[PDB]
Amino acid sequence: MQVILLDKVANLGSLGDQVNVKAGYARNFLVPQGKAVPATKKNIEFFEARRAELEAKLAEVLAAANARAEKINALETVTIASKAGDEGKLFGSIGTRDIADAVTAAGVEVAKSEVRLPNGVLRTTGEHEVSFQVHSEVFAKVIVNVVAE
Amino acid sequence: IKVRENEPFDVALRRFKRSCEKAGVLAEVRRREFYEKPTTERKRAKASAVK
Amino acid sequence: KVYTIDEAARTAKFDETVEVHAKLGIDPRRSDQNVRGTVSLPHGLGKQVRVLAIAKGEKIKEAEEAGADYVGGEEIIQKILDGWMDFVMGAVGSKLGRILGPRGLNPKAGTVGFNIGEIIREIKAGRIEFRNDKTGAIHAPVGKASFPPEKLADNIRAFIRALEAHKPEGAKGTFLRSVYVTTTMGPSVR
Amino acid sequence: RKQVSDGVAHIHASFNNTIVTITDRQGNALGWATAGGSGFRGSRKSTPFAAQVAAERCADAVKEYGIKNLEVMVKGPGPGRESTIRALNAAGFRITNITDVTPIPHNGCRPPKKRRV
Amino acid sequence: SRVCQVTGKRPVTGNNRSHALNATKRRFLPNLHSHRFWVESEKRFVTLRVSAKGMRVIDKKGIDTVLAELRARGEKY
RNA sequence: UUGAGCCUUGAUGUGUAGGAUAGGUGGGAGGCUUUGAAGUGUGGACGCCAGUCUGCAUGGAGCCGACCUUGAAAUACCACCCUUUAAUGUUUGAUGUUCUAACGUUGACCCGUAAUCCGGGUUGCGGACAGUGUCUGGUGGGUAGUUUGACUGGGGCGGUC
RNA sequence: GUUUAUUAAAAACACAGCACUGUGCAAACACGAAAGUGGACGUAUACGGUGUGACGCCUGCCCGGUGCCGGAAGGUUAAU
Ligand SMILES: [Mg+2]
Ligand SMILES: [Mg+2]
Ligand SMILES: [Mg+2]
Ligand SMILES: [Mg+2]
Ligand SMILES: [Mg+2]
Ligand SMILES: [Mg+2]
Ligand SMILES: [Mg+2]
Repeated sequence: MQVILLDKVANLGSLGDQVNVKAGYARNFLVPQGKAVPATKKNIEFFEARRAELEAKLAEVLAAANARAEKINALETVTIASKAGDEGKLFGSIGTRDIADAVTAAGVEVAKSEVRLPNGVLRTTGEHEVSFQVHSEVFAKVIVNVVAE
Repeated sequence: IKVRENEPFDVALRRFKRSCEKAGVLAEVRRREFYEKPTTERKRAKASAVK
Repeated sequence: KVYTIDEAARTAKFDETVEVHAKLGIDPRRSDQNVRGTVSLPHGLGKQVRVLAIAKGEKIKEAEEAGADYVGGEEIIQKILDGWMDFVMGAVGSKLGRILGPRGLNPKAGTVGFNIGEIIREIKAGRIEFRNDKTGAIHAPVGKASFPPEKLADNIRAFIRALEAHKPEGAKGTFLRSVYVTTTMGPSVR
Repeated sequence: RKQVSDGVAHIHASFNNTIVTITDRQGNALGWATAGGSGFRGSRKSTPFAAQVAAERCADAVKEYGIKNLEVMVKGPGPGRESTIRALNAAGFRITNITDVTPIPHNGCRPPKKRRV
Repeated sequence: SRVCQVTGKRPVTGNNRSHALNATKRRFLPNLHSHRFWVESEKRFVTLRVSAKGMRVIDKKGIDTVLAELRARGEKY
């Protein structure tokens, strides 16, 4: 038969292709342990609706889990009111829920665990930098400036 | 029987084989069984080796 | 290629040594392997031949001017008949037999031109072009082709030297064209 | 194919014929030639000469694994028992150890009766 | 009784025709094979005594439909 | 993995006069090798042990042609190949190795159920075999239906149509 | 011992004994379109078939033919 697959399936499958398999394999193994299904045409278009949706649509929505950072370099500077000891060296210090909570709390809304201040993370005043995370490949840089007020 | 001869030579030197087996217990076990007739062979083989 | 690559002759002194050896079928039943009276080709080729005929003391004044050189005389039938290192090539047809001076005992001379009105008539061509290519053992074909003075220009021996497909016996499929020589070798299909 | 260089030359020398086999160490057999298989049949082969030419044929057949040196195990009585070994040495072989393995029962089977000739 | 539950296919009579055209009553049975079928719809194996033709129909139609046919002519499975 | 096709690639020829272990025609009077040769020295190797090829290499630099004979002339070189063979592949089987999930179970167990049937379940053993359907070659007095002539000094035998 | 109930009681059948041959068990083999069942609640010291016929002394030669067993490289050969 033809049959269209479900899971990845070894030396033939893919995850949602239209392979062609010996019926002995389809009945008796694949379809029963629902790893595939009869290509009843009714189905093959059940799959064409499933060829437009999740893919074409929700990847220009991860073009929004990405263009969040088109507003990461268009400000590129938050200040933290953290002072300085005996020579312009932070009396404070700012981490991730400091650089995600002092990022969210404006027009820059990020998820608190989306702010990589590799440690410096942090131990002095003035300008620093950080690695802001929204996508797996597209993060983005800013500039942070712990203001000694 | 065995000679694991060594360094600087090529000759056979196997004069050992005419010290035990070969046609010793070999021309022997080869053929007619014998039985009581060896007795007669080895009886004439002492009458000789007296003088 | 779809036909032949005659630029597939691309270090002798010329690439005339390039041979029309196309294949032909078994003897399954009764069939033979016959090359005509000098196979010409719709190419003139440019061969000023050397033709020796069994002609007379009559046509030694025109049977030598038509893509040839000399013409063996009638006293030189058995005059020049006392040599092994001393002794196309022709034989006029009909009631003219040549076993009394062309039979004994290992060369191939037979086809020429038959003419008792004209020893070189205005239109009597097809001779100064190509030769023969008869039976060898398992098949035939053996000849040559064009030159290092051709291209798809002497590839007219492909539609008129493979067009040379004749009657076959029964249980055969005789084709397999291949030329080239004195460098490399090959061809395509039929 | 393959190569070894260290081997053994087993010679089966009987009365009617003597056979010769060059095996590796693992008794895996690399090339043989026999007295009767080199010509000479009947008494012909029952000779030390036949055994010589057997050894030559044999080398030109196991020199295929470039056998530089080899033990030599000698079985049976009859000619070509030793003369065969001489041809191995000449042929061009490093001739290591020499054994005689001709099997001797501790008086076991009854041997054939006859030979009223 | 050698009958296929899918298609009705039961044995049928005809003749064996020799070379000399002698006829002899004979039968054609169908190609039966009782086969286990996983109905997903009922978390269960239903085994049918089917002809080979039987199965192919069950493929193209789907055991759910085919069984539905059985249940609709009081076929018990 | 292995038998048969099919396709490229590389092997080899001791009929007699003779420079010599000439396959058959055909191109064919120079290609070649420093893109590193002859001939020595072994390696795998075919085999009528007669001798050949070659990768490696020592090497280190010219050999040829009608040449006069031979029914047929060049290891001058190149082809489509036959003698028979040898190797990768492509194709088609077949034979073999595993798996389990079809199917077998006339092992064990659970429930229906106080049941040596049957159904379902679990497990163990097998397993794409076995078995069955359709088709097909062989076999098949086991069964079945029949044939096994007429003339004739009775029939039969012989003979005859 | 058995046998032709009703013209044959026997030298005929059987018989213990013997031999050959099949069968690893879901046995072969038998009744059965089949399920199922005999064989057997047995398991090769068993079960089937076949011939011979206590016992004593014995049982030779022939494998061309016909059966049967084994085999296979070739040749020939079906659906396909
Ligand atoms: Mg009858
Ligand atoms: Mg009558
Ligand atoms: Mg009585
Ligand atoms: Mg009575
Ligand atoms: Mg019995
Ligand atoms: Mg009797
Ligand atoms: Mg007898």
